[PDB]
Parts: sequence; structure tokens; C-alpha cells
Amino acid sequence: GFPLITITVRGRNVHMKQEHYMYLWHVPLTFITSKSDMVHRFLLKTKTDVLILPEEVEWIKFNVGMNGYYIVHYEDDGWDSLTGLLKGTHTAVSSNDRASLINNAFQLVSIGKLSIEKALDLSLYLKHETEIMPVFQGLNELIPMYKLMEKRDMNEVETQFKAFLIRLLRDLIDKQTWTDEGSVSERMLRSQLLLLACVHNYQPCVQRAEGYFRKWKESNGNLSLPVDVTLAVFAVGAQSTEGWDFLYSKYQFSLSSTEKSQIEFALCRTQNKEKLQWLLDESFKGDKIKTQEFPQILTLIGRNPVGYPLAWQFLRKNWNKLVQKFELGSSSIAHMVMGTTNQFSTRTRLEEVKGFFSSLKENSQLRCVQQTIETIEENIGWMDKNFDKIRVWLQSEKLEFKARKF
Amino acid sequence: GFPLITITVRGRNVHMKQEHYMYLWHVPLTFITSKSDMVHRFLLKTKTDVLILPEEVEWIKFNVGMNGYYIVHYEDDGWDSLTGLLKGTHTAVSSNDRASLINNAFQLVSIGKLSIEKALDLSLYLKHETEIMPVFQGLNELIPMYKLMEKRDMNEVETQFKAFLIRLLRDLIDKQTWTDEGSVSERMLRSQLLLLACVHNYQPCVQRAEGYFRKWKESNGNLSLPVDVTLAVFAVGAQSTEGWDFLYSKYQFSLSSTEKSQIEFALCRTQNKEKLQWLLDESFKGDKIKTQEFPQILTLIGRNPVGYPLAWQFLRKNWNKLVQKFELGSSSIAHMVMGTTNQFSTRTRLEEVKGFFSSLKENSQLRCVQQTIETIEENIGWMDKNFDKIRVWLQSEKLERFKARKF
Repeated sequence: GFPLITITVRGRNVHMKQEHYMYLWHVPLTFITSKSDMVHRFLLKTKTDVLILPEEVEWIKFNVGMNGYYIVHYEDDGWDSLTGLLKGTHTAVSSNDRASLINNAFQLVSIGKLSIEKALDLSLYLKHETEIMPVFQGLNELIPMYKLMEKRDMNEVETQFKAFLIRLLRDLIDKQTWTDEGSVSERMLRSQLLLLACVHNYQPCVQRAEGYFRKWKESNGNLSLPVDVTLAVFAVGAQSTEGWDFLYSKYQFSLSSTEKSQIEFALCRTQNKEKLQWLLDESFKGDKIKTQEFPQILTLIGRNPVGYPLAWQFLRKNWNKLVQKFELGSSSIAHMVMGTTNQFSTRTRLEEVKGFFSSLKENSQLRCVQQTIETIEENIGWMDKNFDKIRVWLQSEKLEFKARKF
Repeated sequence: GFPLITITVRGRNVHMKQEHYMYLWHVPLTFITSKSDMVHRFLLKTKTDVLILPEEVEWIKFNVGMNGYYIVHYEDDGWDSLTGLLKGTHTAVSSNDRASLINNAFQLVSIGKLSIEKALDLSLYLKHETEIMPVFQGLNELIPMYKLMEKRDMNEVETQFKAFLIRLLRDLIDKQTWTDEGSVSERMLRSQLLLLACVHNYQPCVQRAEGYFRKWKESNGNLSLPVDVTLAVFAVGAQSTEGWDFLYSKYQFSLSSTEKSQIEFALCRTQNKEKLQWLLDESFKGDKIKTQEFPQILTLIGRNPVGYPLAWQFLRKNWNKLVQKFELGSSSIAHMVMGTTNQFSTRTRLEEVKGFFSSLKENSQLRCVQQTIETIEENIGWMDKNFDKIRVWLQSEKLERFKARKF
């Protein structure tokens, strides 16, 4: 697997520990302190060892020093100290290292060495975060949580979770201009942030998008929408039947793959079950929309809150004809078999998914079929243990309790 | 010169046009489509002409019916269609056609009918590519890009470019066994892929190579390292001073030119400046190292990311003695005059090279000096146009690794 490092600070007595998770090597650990201006280095050669600082330290940040993925676990008392850093003056640690703390924190919740209550509490720091790197990495760990809830009988916890996610980014969403100015980095943030607010019924985005869509639609698609915003404008348009049929009527007349790809995303986010079924039938048949573009559709329908059973329902009835157009071993088959399944988190989808692929005889032993049964089993345990926690965490968070006064 | 053909498909209205770039003939264009089960053979006899297809088509692949080099330009809207082919089910078009699409795409970037942003996006399909010919032809167009960056003050984009280059082939790198099994095709892919991965600090190649080198080093060169692997093992070994001095000490005790040639590459990629300078002095004088091997050394020494100024500075100071040992007109001098220069891409290296050869009077008028001044002038324009673009392309690709995209 990958190397995992535990850190346990006790005053000025910095204990260390290495464990190559998922066994021993000479792990070069670096750290930075509230006191330190420079990077301190330590070559950890044993399972456990100890390092000592001159004075006690307000916060200790360990990153290893290799390439690729590694998780630095700071234990309970150390995570709390790091949280206070990112809440008061997060500019101390670097932009990319802030993302690293989030990746470590939330993936430790899955491993089991950290309760979700502490990771969710760390996420609350985003409210002041500006740089693109933590925002996406924060959005990187949070979206798969409610994506699993969509596939379950969970609407109140889902709607309260989705409002919470918008609550952190609300300050940043309202500052994003609806243009294509600034550097390439933030423009990626803009495009993806406007898409986020508008998808989650954030009124200042939707109403703003509908107005832009009207001016573009009523002009028969002749007004130059800025590129970054276009994703959100098209997404809200395809919700109505009138906007959807028109949105496709311009998909044909397009010779711009970027414009073509954004519409395709839009045409799949509709909660209409009749319109999506047609996208599957027509992209599969390969006349009005290319069969090449079918994976980029079966996937995004399988991620629709309402269209996820149709993608699963389409794959089972249309397995044999699909392998001739794509071939088992190809990446398209693999990408397709995962997108319709790897977000299920029930004790019944396990037999449904395992049962279907076992019956396929020699057509049952793909690396993508094994890789998805694992991620489903991971999701079952993750949800069965951490669901009730997110329910009560989101409760006790609305409370600002009206104290800090008395 | 070579013939270039542009194609513009609009529904079933496939427009084509011939232009012998760098003028008119009966160009036999053949093509295959998503619908087509049969090779179509349209004989293009005029500058521009049009043919009509029965049903609409998802993608059209054009080849010309001559041999040698030709570039098929598929226009902007048409290249996008072919990229989607090689990403979803690249097995549709042939192995050699996949290499052909890559060679044309990147060489169209130099001609100017294709932006670098789109060609680099086509390269992203390599991650699923297995066959050697596209892998090499992809490696053939990408490597000269950073070898121009090595000779310039470009380090963050260079390391970020090289990681991307390994990122594409990484999946294929991990499947290559460290043996001499499979066919010569698989062996050729193995040898150069391990050689490539190990060069770019790809740790899974380093750890396996360093361990192999020590066991070969500690056994005083008595255990038979697999031949394909040997290139990478020697390359990483010669980086340390301790590994270099020994690696040269076994160069002598060899009566095997294949083993002899592998060491030659290894001893030159070391970032040590003193050790390289000595290789130049001794190969030239001809006692420790043959004078025959000086060209095959001065060139690749000039190809070192850090040793390139020594080769160029050595060639200038040692011109006169070089003409007597090799003679102007011979191909060896030509190979030497190009290898130390043809990757410079500055407005000052151009005048530096032009200035040196002009001063030689009657000794200054070769085909290799003109052919290298041309490739230098080509490099200046290519970088001046496409450098800043690749900088932000590597930016906006790391962000294509966000995992939101589902919302």
C-alpha cells in the first residue's frame, strides 16, 4: 500500500511512528512549528522514535517527504491544535499543505483512526479559505458523502448536508464574478463553484443563471455566454422540459466540443426520467448522438439523484450488445461498470451487483468488477458506522446556542 | 518536400484539399469511417474536391496512398472527433495509424495549423496505449520539447513536464518485467521504458535499479544482469561518484561491444561536471578511451541537462585538431556539429553558433552548419509561441486529476 505516519506530541516530546498501511523503511520526516521559520528534517529509521524541540510548541505540522500519497495522522490532541491554526490564521501553513491536512483528515475517518465529528469540524475552517487548492480538496472529500446518500432513503439528512456544504462556500460563491477574467487557476474555481451553487438550489446562482439562459435562449443561442459560467447556465436550463428540448436542438448544430461537452452534462442533470431513458437509447444506438459519447452519459446519469437506477437497469438488460461495441478489457467498459455501482451503500446492492456479474460466466473476472465490489463494501461499512454521526453533527451545527454573552 | 492534406467533414459532406507543403498531383486518398466496413479509395486529382458518404459518420481516418512522410490535417472540429476515438476504444484504428495520428498532430503544431493545447490533449490517450509504435512515436514528439527546456532557465515546467510524461506511461512501466522475456518488440519496449522511467527519478524504477546495481557491483560484475535492464541499471549507477569510478573500471575489462555501448551512455548522464570534462579530454587524446568514440560521446554529453555547455565549449576550442582526426566532409563531423547545438533556443545561442562558424573562413560552409542553424531558428519560434501555453496546460491538467465533477 502506502506509508502511514502517526504523530503524538506531548509537550516538547515529539513521538513518531511509521506503519506502511494497506512495513518498515527509512521515512524522512519533515515538520514546521509555530516557532520555526525553516524546514526541520528528521530521518526516521525505526518503527517508533522521538524528536525534541527547544521550547514547547503551539502547533506541529508533519509532512513526510516522498512523492505520491501518504497520510500524516496527528492523533486527537494534535488535530485540535491544527484546527485552531486554520481558523485564526490559516496563512501560516502553505496553500497546498492545507489541502494535505484535509485529504489526511477525511481519509483517516475511513481508516478508523479519527471520528468524522473531528473531520467535519475541521471542514468548518473553509469559510475563510480563498485559494483553489483546499476548496477543491475539501469538495473532494465531502461530495462522495452525500453522493452515497442519494442512492439511499435519505432526504432530510441529504438536504441538510447539501445546505451545509453551500454554507462554507457561500462567502466565496458570492465573490466569484460571472466572466472569464483573472488567471486560469481561479477560472477553474469559478466554473466549478458556479456549477456547485446553481446545482444545490442556491437562489442567487439559479435565478442569475436562468436570466443568463433566457438571454441566450431567447436570442436562439446567439449571445456570447462566458465560457466558465456556461456550465451552470446550461445545467439549470435543462431542468425544464422547454429548456431541455431546446438545449438538445442546439447540441446538434454545434461544432465545438467544449460547448458540446457542457450541454451533455446539462442534459443528464434533469430529474425527468423519460428524457434520460431516451439519452441512453439514442447514444447507445448511435445516430443522433455518437456511441463514443455514451460512457460520458451512462456515468452522469448513474450519478443523478433520480437517474441512478436507470443506468443500473440499462447495464443489466444491455450487457451483451454493449461488449461488442466496446470490448470487455477496454477502459470504457471499466469506467462504465464502476460509475453505475461504486456509490451503492446497501446490504442488498451487494448481492444485486455480485449476483449479476457472477451469472455472466466468462463475460465476471474483470479488474473493474472486483474493484467496485470492494468500494461498495467500503461504502457499506463507512455509512453504517458514520451515518448517524453526520445526522447529529448537522443538527448541533445550526446552533449558530446563542451564548458567548450571558 | 512532402504532401499535406487537409480534411473538413460536415455531416456527410467530406471536403478535402491538397497542398504540397515545404504543387498538385493525383493524390490517392483512402479512408475508413465508424460506419465503413470497406476501405474507400477516392482519387483526389484537384486542389480541392468533395466526396459524399451514404450515412453520417462519427469519425473519419484519412491516409494517403504514397510511401514516405505526409501529414493528414483533420482541421479543428475533426481532430476532436479522433481524440475521442483513441480515448474510448483506440483499438478501432490500427497500431500504425495510432502512431501516424500522433506524428501528424504534433508536427502540425510546428507548421501552425494546430495549437499545442490540442496536441497535448491528444497525448493523454497514451495512458491506455500498449503497442510499441505509438508509445515510441509519442515519446518521439514529446522528448524534444523538454530537451529544449534543459538548455534554458526552465525548471518548474521541466520537472512538471517530465512527471506528466511519466504519468502517461506509468501504467505501462509497472507491467514491464525486469527480464529478457517476450519478443524483441516487448524487449525493445521494456529496455527503453525502464531506461526512461529510471532517468526521471521515478522511484519504483530507482529502488529496483539501485538494488540490481549493488548486487552487480558487490559481485564485482560477475552476475549476468538481464540485457534489457542493463541500460537503466548502469545509468542510475553512474550518478554517484562511487558508482561512476567503478562503472568506468569495468569498461576496460570488457570484450563485448553491446556491453561496451551500454556503459558509454551511463558514464555521460551523471550530473558531475568534472567527470564529464574528463571523458571529453580522454576520448579526444585517445589512450584511455578510443578517439573513435569521441563523436558518440560529445553528442550525448551535449545532451546532458547539465553537461551541454561543456560539449559546446569543448567543440569550439578544439576545432582544428578535430578536422585532422575526422575531416570536414565526413558524417562524423556533421553529427558532432549538430549534437552540441541543435537544441539551443535563444536569441543569443543563435548568434553564438552563427558567429563561431562564420569566423572559420574557408574551414564554415558545411551542410551540417546550415542544417543546424535552421533547426535552431525553428526552435526559437516554436518555444516563443508554445512555451507559455504548455505552462498553463500542465496547470489545468493537475486540476483534471478535482474529484468533484459529479456534484
